[PDB]
Amino acid sequence: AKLETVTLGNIGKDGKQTLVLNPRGVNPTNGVASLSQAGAVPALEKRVTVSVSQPSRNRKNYKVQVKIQNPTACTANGSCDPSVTRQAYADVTFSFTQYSTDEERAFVRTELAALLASPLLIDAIDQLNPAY
Amino acid sequence: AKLETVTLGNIGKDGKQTLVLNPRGVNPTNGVASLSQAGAVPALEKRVTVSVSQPSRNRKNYKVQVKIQNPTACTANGSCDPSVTRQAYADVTFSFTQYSTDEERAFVRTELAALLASPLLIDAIDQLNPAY
Amino acid sequence: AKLETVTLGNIGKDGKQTLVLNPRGVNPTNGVASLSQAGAVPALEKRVTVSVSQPSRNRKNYKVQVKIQNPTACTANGSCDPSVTRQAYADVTFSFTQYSTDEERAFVRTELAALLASPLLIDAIDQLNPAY
Amino acid sequence: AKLETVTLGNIGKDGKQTLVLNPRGVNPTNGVASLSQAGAVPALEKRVTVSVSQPSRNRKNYKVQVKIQNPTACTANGSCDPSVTRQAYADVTFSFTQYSTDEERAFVRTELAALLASPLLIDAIDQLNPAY
Amino acid sequence: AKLETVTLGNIGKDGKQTLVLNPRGVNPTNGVASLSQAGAVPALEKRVTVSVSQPSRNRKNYKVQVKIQNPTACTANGSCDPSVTRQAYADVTFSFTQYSTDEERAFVRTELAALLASPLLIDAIDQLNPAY
Amino acid sequence: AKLETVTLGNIGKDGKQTLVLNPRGVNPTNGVASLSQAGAVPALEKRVTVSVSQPSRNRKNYKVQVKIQNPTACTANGSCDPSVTRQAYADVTFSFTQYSTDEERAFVRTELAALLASPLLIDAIDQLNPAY
Amino acid sequence: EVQLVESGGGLVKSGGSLKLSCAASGFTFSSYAMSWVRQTPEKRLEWVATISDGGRYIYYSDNVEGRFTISRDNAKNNLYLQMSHLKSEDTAIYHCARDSSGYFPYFSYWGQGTLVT
Amino acid sequence: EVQLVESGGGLVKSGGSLKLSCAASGFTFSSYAMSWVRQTPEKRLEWVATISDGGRYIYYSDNVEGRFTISRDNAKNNLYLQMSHLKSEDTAIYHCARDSSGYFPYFSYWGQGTLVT
Repeated sequence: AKLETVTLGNIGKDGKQTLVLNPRGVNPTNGVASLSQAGAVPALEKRVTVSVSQPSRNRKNYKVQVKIQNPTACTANGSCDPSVTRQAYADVTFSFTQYSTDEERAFVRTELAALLASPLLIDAIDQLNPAY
Repeated sequence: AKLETVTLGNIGKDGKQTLVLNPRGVNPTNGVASLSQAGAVPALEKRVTVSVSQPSRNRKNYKVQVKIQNPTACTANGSCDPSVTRQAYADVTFSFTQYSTDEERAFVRTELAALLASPLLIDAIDQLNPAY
Repeated sequence: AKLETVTLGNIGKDGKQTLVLNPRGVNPTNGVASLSQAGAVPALEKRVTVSVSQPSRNRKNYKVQVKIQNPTACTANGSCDPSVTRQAYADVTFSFTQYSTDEERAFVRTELAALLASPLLIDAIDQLNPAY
Repeated sequence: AKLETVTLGNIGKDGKQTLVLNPRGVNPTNGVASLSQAGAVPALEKRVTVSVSQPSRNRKNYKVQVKIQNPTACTANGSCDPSVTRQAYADVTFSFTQYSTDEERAFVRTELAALLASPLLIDAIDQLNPAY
Repeated sequence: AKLETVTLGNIGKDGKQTLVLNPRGVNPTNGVASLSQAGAVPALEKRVTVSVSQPSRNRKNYKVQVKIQNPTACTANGSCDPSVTRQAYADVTFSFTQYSTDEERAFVRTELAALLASPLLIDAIDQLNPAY
Repeated sequence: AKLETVTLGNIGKDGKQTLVLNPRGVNPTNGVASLSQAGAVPALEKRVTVSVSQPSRNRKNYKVQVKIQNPTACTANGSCDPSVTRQAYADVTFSFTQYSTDEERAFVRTELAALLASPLLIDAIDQLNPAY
Repeated sequence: EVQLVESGGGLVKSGGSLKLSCAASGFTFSSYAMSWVRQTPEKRLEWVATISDGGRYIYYSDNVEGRFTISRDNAKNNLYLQMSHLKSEDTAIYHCARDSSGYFPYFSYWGQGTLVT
Repeated sequence: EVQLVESGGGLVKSGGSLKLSCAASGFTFSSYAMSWVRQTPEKRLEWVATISDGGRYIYYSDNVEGRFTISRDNAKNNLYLQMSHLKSEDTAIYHCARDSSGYFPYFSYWGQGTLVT
């Protein structure tokens, strides 16, 4: 829809943290719409982007793409600026055809959103245990 | 962990459907561990795979990858076998470094799992509306 | 204004039908608002677009432009998904200069809405007879 | 049909104004019917043209095309007779194929008459605001 | 004269059918004036055209030409559109000189119109019997 | 923030005038918000635009940019409607880097609001005298 | 030519019911609005009802609204008027008119009419 | 969505002291001005105080000015109101309002409020 401020609640490992994302405009060349967290020093912010292919008449495949990246700050000695030690990425990409229906798309979204709360994938990501 | 039967509950558009996945063994060459739904005619089954990079001493980047694909059947006239009209894909890929901690990984997982229940992305996927 | 849902009433020749239209978001490439029919697969639904232009160094006046299309589905034998047979188009374009008032622009909109129900333009459009 | 006076009522932003259009014959050179107002000076008239073109060996589609021209007039300093300062045009083109039935052609006519009286289109034309 | 709606009455084999033809404009390049029947799906309509050479000062031969073509529809299986199996043509062409009078032209017209009701030609066309 | 009416008070050389700015949507093509006055004719409005641009792969800096356009109107001899004779522009561009904190950005905003009300700058803008 | 050949009529007592019609040949019937116009034996003309292009917008008069209905058939080119309760005042000729291009009609063409009692 | 969840309240005798708060989630709290608006049990609305963006410009009413203070915390998103001397007339609900973009506010969004005596 139109971008608004998104408050994600009960997120985190223990499930008692928030993430308030403000909108940051649409990139006019590729259509990628950005969200970002209100944190100072904008080199280090929680950033979420979303990208949907435009509805055309002769389009064969619709494709949704979500990206998340979270930096961690490091106040190194001898510098007045914090730096970025490392990132933490996430790349979700959907793919549908032009004859797909609403319930076939909503089933894939609620399945992926329920696998990430399942104990297979809270153990394959948080503890880095491969399933065997 | 060890693969077991995963029962995903309250999945779907209305949120009152299930998806029972049984394990289907580890691919020995690349390590990808499969799950599949108990549905007859195994050409058309709900299939979920998970892939985690192995813990080595000199590994710089850990990478989790989840794939979902759901076919739709079509009993075409003149054939005794249903065929696959189309698929519905999903491709989740994480990426971490070797100095990342457990709460930095668990924050990205519960953020992506809470964006997919947010009204930004139940409208960017189910109705195919680009955010603007 | 705001891209809301649009319920068009007393539509059709007999005037008893409805056509409900959900918004599909603007396009950052062109600034064209889009709408589509409530409940249909993509590329088999009725589309309505609208786009407003400002003056520039090229054109010295405003330009509003509505453009509707609506296909016809033919479920052929031996195929599960319908094909389109033909489209039907209607693209209005208005042109108002920068000193035009509010009641001059509303006079054009309401004259055209009242003219499409006249026996000159009934018989020209749905019967394809010219005016003699 | 046949050219007679098309007296249009309930016109305007308030909805109390009327307009009568007196016929001015058909141009044989291009098949364009003509209606006009009852002014004496020909440059101060509000005129409407309408023409439907048969499919030739190049275009293959029927094409109804309606135009609307509304000038406004005001006299300046040191001038006696009123001149013409602005032009508020309108230009609707329909397009159908050879196999379209008449209910498909009457749906597009009554859809366009219902979009022009909807709060999404009376804000983009009266107020000149893109749908955002 | 000016084109109007032509109602042909007591036409047919039994002589109790009608044919209502509406005008369809003059072709501006060659001057051929069309008539057509109000039937839906305009690929299949009864069509009549008439063509008269223009009165010039230095024209030696005046030439009237009338054409009739009638298609027959066929709802073929596997298609949503009727098609045209076959046509039924008629090609009447007169030819006069610039010194011919009104009664010499009106005699040929009423002779041809009375041969087509004579039993020689209701048997040479309806039953396809050659005269011998 | 979110576009709503920005009613500005204590404006003018005396300080008793107010101005209300009604929002006119965001342009998706370049990300420029728009406020305008409540006139009917679009060329007689006092409008304000504002846009902040993310650092791309060329510019590397954030850039807030605010524009202000105030036309004045008067009618001439032999003319009825008022035209536009003068344009009093304003153009403020901010520029910050990736590592600037928000107190550095709020110092520049409140410094510029305090310079514009100082007797060195109300003499160079109201009276057009260089600081000598 | 525009022609409107009516039918129906006759001697019907009060409280009955009727149905009129209108032939409507010579023009595209499904483009124009239609009307019933009555004429009393006291020689004054009165209006009964209008029906729009597709039969959507219908306007009745005051002495008609409770008990009459008007309808049309755009494929058979007919224009009907169902009657009921016949309260002893409607003994007119019931002309069938063709409405003008416009917002309220001014009755360009007419017809012979059918005597009712 | 703009949400203002208040706290505090209770039964306090005259001459005491209080502190209210306001949760203020759903928007950038440190951009907008804020307000306290009271509603008597006689069902009339009255104004208490406004505080600006950074907490610099503060406007009180006449029956508030001698004994109340207003403050805000732009890092914890709270909006306080310290009370004193409680002169038996302020028994209101004390809504927490969000000020409009402007020079004096017109109270676009609101909140539930906390009963005080």
